[PDB]
Amino acid sequence: TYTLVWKVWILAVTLYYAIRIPLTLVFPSLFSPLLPLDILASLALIADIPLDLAFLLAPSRLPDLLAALPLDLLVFALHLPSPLSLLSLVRLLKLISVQASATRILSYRINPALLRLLSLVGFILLAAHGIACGWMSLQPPSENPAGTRYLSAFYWTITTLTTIGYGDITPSTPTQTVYTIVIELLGAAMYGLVIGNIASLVSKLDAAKLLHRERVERVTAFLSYKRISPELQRRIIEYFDYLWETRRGYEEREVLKELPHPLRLAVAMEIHGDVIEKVPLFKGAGEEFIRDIILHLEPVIYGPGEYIIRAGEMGSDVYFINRGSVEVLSADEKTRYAILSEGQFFGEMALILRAPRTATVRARAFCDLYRLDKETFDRILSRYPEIAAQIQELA
Amino acid sequence: TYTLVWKVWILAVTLYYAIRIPLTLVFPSLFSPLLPLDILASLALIADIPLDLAFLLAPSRLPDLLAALPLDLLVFALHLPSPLSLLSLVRLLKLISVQASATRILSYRINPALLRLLSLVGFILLAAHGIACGWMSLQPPSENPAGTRYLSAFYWTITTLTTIGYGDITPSTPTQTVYTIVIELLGAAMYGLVIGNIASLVSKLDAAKLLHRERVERVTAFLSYKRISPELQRRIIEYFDYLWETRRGYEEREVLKELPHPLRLAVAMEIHGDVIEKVPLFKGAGEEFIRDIILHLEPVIYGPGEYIIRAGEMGSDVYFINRGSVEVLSADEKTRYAILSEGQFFGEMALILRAPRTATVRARAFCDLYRLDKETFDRILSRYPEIAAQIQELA
Amino acid sequence: TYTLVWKVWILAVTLYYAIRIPLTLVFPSLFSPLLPLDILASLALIADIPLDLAFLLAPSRLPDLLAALPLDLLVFALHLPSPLSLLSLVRLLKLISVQASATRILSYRINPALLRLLSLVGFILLAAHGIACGWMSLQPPSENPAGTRYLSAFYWTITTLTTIGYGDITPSTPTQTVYTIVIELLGAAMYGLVIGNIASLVSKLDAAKLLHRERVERVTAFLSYKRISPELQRRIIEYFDYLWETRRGYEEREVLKELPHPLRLAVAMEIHGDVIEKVPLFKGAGEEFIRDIILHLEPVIYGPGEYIIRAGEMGSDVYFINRGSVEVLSADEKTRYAILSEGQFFGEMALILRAPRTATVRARAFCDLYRLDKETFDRILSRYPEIAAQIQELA
Amino acid sequence: TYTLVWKVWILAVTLYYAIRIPLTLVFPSLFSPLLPLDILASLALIADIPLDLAFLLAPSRLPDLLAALPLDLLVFALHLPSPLSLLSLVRLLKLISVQASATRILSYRINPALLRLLSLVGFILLAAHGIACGWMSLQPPSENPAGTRYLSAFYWTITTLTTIGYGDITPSTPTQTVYTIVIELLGAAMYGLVIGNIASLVSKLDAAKLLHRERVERVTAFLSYKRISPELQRRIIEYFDYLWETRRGYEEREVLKELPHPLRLAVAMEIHGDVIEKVPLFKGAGEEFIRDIILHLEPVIYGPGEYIIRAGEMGSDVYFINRGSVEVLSADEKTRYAILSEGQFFGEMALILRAPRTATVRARAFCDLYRLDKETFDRILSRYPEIAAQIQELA
Ligand SMILES: Nc1ncnc2c1ncn2[C@@H]1O[C@@H]2COP(=O)(O)O[C@H]2[C@H]1O
Ligand SMILES: Nc1ncnc2c1ncn2[C@@H]1O[C@@H]2COP(=O)(O)O[C@H]2[C@H]1O
Ligand SMILES: Nc1ncnc2c1ncn2[C@@H]1O[C@@H]2COP(=O)(O)O[C@H]2[C@H]1O
Ligand SMILES: Nc1ncnc2c1ncn2[C@@H]1O[C@@H]2COP(=O)(O)O[C@H]2[C@H]1O
Repeated sequence: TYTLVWKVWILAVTLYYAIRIPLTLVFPSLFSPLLPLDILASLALIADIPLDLAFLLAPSRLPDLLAALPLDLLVFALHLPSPLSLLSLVRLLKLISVQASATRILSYRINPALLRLLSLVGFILLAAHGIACGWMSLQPPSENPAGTRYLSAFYWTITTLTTIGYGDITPSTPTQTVYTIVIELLGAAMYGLVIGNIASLVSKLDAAKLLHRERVERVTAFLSYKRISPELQRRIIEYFDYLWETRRGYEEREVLKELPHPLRLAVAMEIHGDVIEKVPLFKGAGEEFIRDIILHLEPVIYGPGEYIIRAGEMGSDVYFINRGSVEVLSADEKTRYAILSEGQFFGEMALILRAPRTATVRARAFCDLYRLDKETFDRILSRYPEIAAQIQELA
Repeated sequence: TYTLVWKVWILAVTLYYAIRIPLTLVFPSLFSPLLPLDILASLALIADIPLDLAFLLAPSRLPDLLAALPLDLLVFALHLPSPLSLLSLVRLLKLISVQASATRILSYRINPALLRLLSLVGFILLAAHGIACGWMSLQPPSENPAGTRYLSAFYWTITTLTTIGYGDITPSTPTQTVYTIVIELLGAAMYGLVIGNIASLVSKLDAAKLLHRERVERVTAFLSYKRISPELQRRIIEYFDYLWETRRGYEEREVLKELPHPLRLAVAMEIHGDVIEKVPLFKGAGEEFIRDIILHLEPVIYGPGEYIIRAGEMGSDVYFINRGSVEVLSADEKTRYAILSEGQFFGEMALILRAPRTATVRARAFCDLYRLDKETFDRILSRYPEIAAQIQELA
Repeated sequence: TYTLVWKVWILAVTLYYAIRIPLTLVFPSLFSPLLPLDILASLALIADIPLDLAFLLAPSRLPDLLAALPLDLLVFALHLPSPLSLLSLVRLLKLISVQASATRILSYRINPALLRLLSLVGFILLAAHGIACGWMSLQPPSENPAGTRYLSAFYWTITTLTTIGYGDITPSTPTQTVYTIVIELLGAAMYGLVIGNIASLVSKLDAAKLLHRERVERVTAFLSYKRISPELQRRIIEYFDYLWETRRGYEEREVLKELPHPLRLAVAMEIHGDVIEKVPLFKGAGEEFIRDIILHLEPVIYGPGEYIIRAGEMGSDVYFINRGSVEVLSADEKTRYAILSEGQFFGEMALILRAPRTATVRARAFCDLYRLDKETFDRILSRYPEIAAQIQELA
Repeated sequence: TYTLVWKVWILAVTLYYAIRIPLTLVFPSLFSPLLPLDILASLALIADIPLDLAFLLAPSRLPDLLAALPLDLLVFALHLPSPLSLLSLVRLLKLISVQASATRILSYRINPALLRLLSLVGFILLAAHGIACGWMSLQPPSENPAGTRYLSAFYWTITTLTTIGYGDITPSTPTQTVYTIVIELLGAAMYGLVIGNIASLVSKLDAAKLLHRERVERVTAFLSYKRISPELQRRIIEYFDYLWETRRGYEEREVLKELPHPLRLAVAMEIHGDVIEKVPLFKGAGEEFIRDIILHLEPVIYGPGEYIIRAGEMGSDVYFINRGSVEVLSADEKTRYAILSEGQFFGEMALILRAPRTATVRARAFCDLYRLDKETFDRILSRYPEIAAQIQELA
């Protein structure tokens, strides 16, 4: 964590130069009662490229050593004229490296479209400070206090970069006019960048909700063209509502394919944990049979009142309840045998042989259950002859 | 619905404080002939966190009880000085909860990109009121009527937040200059948010139309490279036109997979309702045979004049007409036997055996019909031996 | 086409009212030497809801009959005061219907994102005219000419709706201040709409190019991680370049699935037209064999210098050249047997039996050829016993 | 490269006319000491449509010959009045062709969304020059120097097109007011275009990162609903972190399908180069067996500590290590037999027969290995009987 606390320190130094240099270029009466601080900052900025190396002349390393040799403490100490001392701003090249560090250490828990906006706003304010100092530099010599004429310059630059333009402070000289033109263009560019960043950030703020909305609209639009009843359309709408309320509309089978096989098996083993550990025919088997079965359970959701099994039909599947309730009724739907809930299973008689069903099965709410076929079971039983022999015994 | 009519009430109270507090901070002559109303609002705002609980110190519950204890009726009653009475605006924190409620009760029948825009516009106007009151507060003491100087302040704040900047009202004091700078930045930020929200809302307004347009452009671009006739390109274009006119370009097979199996079966059973309930060989069968067949019918669209069956060839399919018309012609296309329309079927002789066809079949318009193979029929007939035996009898 | 020439007429009438009404409300000296025109327009606007019916009280029909009864010719003829004659602008509701017509008759050959922008710009200019008339109405009575004070009003409204705000024309009265505030908000909203529409239009202007660029970047990014030679990366890059130059990067197999089966068969029959009509073993067969084969040819592209067939190996495929050239070399690549070009084929000996190859085959440029397997050929030959018998004879 | 150096020359000529023509229309005292240059430019611009032809009256060729005949050197030489000499700007139509060339020669190594922005900025500055000259033309006759009144005009046009509007330079005449209105509209349009282009460019700057972020958020959102342990969620998160760090989240199987078969085979042969060239049972085989095997190896990633093979189970696969390390332990995980690293393989005994495993295999870090089944091996061995016979010998 020492790296983190030293990066904050070098940031606090490059934002010390980024506020002191342009403001010293305008007021030379400074730089005397801040020399103990700029010596310290120069030391703490020159003894940082070794440490970075312990982690030359490269396309992404030139700023770090260009912003480290003391161009300052020389132009201010020797009192160089105006055109040649303006290279004292080479220390601000360190800001590039600072940004390049902050865009890769903090980019784990922050939206990449918001960190860019925060960096842009910080750069805009830090450039507005320099623009205010520049505007204040090329003004007629006056006797006003330093803070009043800094306030006027900052007011002018803020009213120019936001494209408001009150007009109470205007150029009065060719040089001021050229400066105003160039920084009018700069302000337009910066405001355009801000608007574009905000538009990008807002445009991608509700993705799952809009995807679910449009895939419901598409289904309803196609479904009305085929002239299907209002009742069944209402059932479909309420199913989509339940899907959005529970799992935000994500499809289980397309979600559980971005995982590699061992993680997918671990997830499946923690989901279908206890359910298959109590099935009367799978007992006596090893862990490889169970692990083979668990990967072939297929999910399906049944709404309220829907039929799962009809009494009399052949049937070949077996169902495991996960997150719902189920009722068992006779062939006439008049006598209720029992009620099954999470963790239990029904239909285990179909795997043994293809005898017709013996009772009717009705969903009481949204069931969210898993099912296993018979051909899949036969294929994955043809490899474990001892188990298949035992099943033949029970048959 | 009582919850809905009480949420509107608490909204009408938090927009009563949001208009009365900043305007009372400027004009102290108020708060005497509005005390019966603010007592009532304070009661109706303190007796709302129990009811919310009947539905503490949580990250999303702190505003509700911070905006409920009467910081008002104390600063105004005891006449606290300017810097310390400004915490009377804690009641405006209730606006967060109000927004958080309106974004989850009304988010069922409203585009999520439009509710955010409406909330943003409401917040912008409600903040412009407060900014106008703030600007009017730090002005020199004058004798003008209260409404004229409220009109001037509102005019200034509206001409600043829209980034127009006429310039007839400008700062004339350091404090006014600092206030103007900060709210120039606020106005730029708000206008950027508005533009970004509008851009996001507009960018996603024609999705199906643009998707259809680009998937037609891609087909034509690829299709010209292979040097294919203008006639067949015109046929493809008119097919895509018909598809867009009828079902907005949605593909039937990719649409009918977002449904679970029972809903998909219900949809198919209501689509292919009567058609298979009159087929001469499927009669005598149960409901499971029909329900098995219905899930294996495959859609296909035939344009005008196209050939569906050629006289003499082997053939193995059977076709059910859904939304079109069909004509039956002899081997020489000279004598018209009959005309079939919606609900009827042809080609049933191919399922029994592989004898060559007996007549030619021509589409009269866009047919939009369903078809069943023979290998699929054989696979799904190998499980119902009684039916297969009867088919063997008819063969 | 008479409908098209009459819709233009009703557009020219609703843009006659949309320019005459607000300008007459300000200058009452008009409406005398334009009565023969507004009578004609009223007739041509009342005798248009029957014709629309030949193509009441509906949610999308109320404007058509609200904008048809003569509220005009009554307020101007009886000289109604200012607050009550302002309902003369009900005729501008016809603009909604006009827009609703122009958005569905011209929406076939125009980008839907550009028609909306053109409509928005037209509405903005037509509203700016009315705003200028409104501003000119509530001004002090002056003696200036009508065109000079219309020019000043139009200048003010254009400098307000574009958010420029020069400030040389400003309010000077409470009513003018309220008007200015409301239309400052209107101008901000309109400029936001314009910017959002332009952003949407520009954001979707190069789709295929960006898709190809990103799918090349993804391939190269993954391909460098596996540490694969610069030569083969250059070959992949030049293959993608050739694909983009010829068919804009579109994949043949994913393109040729948006067509229904008869159109897909027609496309395939026009592509592989002559090639299979000269193959020595397929001769003597009917049209159904050819039509069955044509649907199972699979495309593949070979770059320059690549090997297609190695002398000595078993091999099972047959290749048809479509858009390239091929050379045939001996086992030592020293003696060049022959050169094949578009329309010819090689490898036909593999279908008869699985004898080893007899010569080497090299691509001379990007070949763009089609291939047929052997198992597919065997499956689709097992249904036509006469042909399979003849092949057995040649074997 | 001569074409490249001549296109730069014609660009430097069309940006010579684009700066000289409007500035000469205002100051007639020019055009005498620049005739040797405009004669040269006219020659170098008329002798460029033959060379373009060596690479008429076409929809995309009309500018090239409209901007080549000397409308200049005639209006300036004969001193034509103001309304008729304004067609001297036909030479600026050459800018269209120049842009149309620069958008297709430099569009290989530049983002298409950035070249458009650079072209737009260049056009905006070049139009601002002309707008400044136009504004300076219709001003009262003054005695000021030419550069001061060019500076004022450029200042006015820049403060108008950026929508700032200081207001210190304003119209003072009907013609100036009309000019100001039209170019206020132009400036609003240009600023809207700039903002839209910037928004489009920024909106698509982090695609892979956002895709990875959202596909991790979807997995975690679905994964919490099933109530799965924090440990396994942490394992999934760290797996996704490793995937992003190594290959930017790209899936190997969906990446390696955009290549044609020969390039895919070349890539696979360079990846699995040495590994299969040392396998004890595959030795003695030819190149076609290896080339057949290499296309059926399937990738899989194992995290640290995960189990790859359990001692005692049947097993049927064989694994090749690519970019990781593996340890071999006994049945009790107490004695470490050996350590395998990149280039080696384990599990080769399962292909010979289905005997149970003999040792446990544990990942030490993220392994990134390839695996081969047994049924696939059996299918692709049933075609090479000599190899299958040798395997039967070793079995
Ligand atoms: N009395 C009962 N209590 C609970 N479940 C039952 C009862 N009778 C039948 N079932 C279940 O209902 C199923 C319907 O027929 P199956 O042959 O699929 O197997 C049956 C059992 O799983
Ligand atoms: N006279 C007829 N009227 C209606 N349909 C017919 C007639 N003759 C043949 N068909 C249908 O046309 C089909 C063409 O040959 P099939 O063997 O497919 O079965 C035939 C019947 O379905
Ligand atoms: N002399 C030749 N001229 C043209 N093509 C040939 C010649 N010899 C062989 N081929 C083709 O090259 C193929 C290579 O071996 P096949 O058995 O696939 O069948 C061969 C023919 O199609
Ligand atoms: N002593 C050993 N050193 C290295 N690898 C081994 C050793 N013993 C077994 N293995 C490998 O571990 C595998 C586990 O059982 P298999 O039958 O798959 O084949 C085995 C060999 O590939």
